[PDB]
Amino acid sequence: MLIVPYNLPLPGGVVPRMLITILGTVKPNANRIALDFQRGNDVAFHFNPRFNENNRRVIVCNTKLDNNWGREERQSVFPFESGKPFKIQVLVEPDHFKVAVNDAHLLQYNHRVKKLNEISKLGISGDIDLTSASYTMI
Ligand SMILES: CO[C@@H]1O[C@H](CO)[C@H](O)[C@H](OC(=O)c2ccc(C)cc2)[C@@H]1OC(=O)c1ccc(F)cc1[N+](=O)[O-]
Ligand SMILES: [Cl-]
Repeated sequence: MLIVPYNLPLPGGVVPRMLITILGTVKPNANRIALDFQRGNDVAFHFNPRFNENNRRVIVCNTKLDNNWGREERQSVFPFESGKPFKIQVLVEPDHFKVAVNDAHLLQYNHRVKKLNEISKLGISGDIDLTSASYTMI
């Protein structure tokens, strides 16, 4: 297993048609997972499955600019289960990140950070065993 938190460099940033694939297994009794697409210290796209927010499961997405979190986007569809292997695919498209989990479309997140070619790292953290993190141009 990869060491978590894990930093995957994204050389020259992201671009439409870049597909990022994360394979891992949720820990038993997980509380949270995060994918952070970073532009330096800014987080262009935070994808945050929360396993227990007031005894509900939700995905929170947001952007962090100059150390401040913005307006959350929430998705109640929650495909992750404690103990189970998952695949997250993040396809960069011209206006959004498009996320599929286990081959099913989950959500899209509109680009708030405009300089896609400066979003040069993906941080992967939280309550998983991380199997692999990779990208390809489709
Ligand atoms: C106001 O709270 C923040 O909201 C931000 C989004 O607007 C971020 O999600 C930030 O997340 C982390 O800092 C974070 C996320 C994942 C990891 C592995 C490490 C760090 C933080 O969330 C929690 O503290 C939070 C609040 C209530 C919750 F039930 C669950 C969470 N949470 O998952 O962090
Ligand atoms: Cl920008």
